[PDB]
Amino acid sequence: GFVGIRFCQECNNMLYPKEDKENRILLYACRNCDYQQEADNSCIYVNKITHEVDELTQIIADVSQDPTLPRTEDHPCQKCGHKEAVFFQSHSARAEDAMRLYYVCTAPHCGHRWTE
Amino acid sequence: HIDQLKEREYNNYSWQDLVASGVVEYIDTLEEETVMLAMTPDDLQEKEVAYCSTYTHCEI
Ligand SMILES: [Zn+2]
Ligand SMILES: [Zn+2]
Repeated sequence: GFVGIRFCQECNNMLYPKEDKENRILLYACRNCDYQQEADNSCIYVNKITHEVDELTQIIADVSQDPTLPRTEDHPCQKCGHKEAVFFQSHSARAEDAMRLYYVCTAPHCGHRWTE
Repeated sequence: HIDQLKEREYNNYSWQDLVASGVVEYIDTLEEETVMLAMTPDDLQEKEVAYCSTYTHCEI
């Protein structure tokens, strides 16, 4: 789980958290305005030391139409089942230690991505 | 194109004709990073182990 910013309703600014001492609940107040709203996530901050980020979430379907990207026929797609497919490393800095590929289907209207 | 160019000097045929015809193209150092360049036209395209088979350009 993570936590996202929730803007105010009137002034549209950052809402800081607040622990209601009276009703013993979690609130989000506004620095300028006096808006209040009852919380639901019961979380404020989370830190990922390992930074276990799913590279698949960053990959896009447009990578398929790349003329300087390798293609293989031995790793067909799952949904559509097309043969042609591309493969490449994380291509992201701060790679811990892994050259694990991220296969992406090479066909319109699919944009599927998987890993083996 | 080769025949029309070999008879240059005599008539009026020059490099501008090749550029306009759509055979050559000026790629700068910043764009050269997003094109599958090829060394020779014949050797690197015939039919072998599938390397890329998606060459976009080719050096002279
Ligand atoms: Zn506010
Ligand atoms: Zn597919």
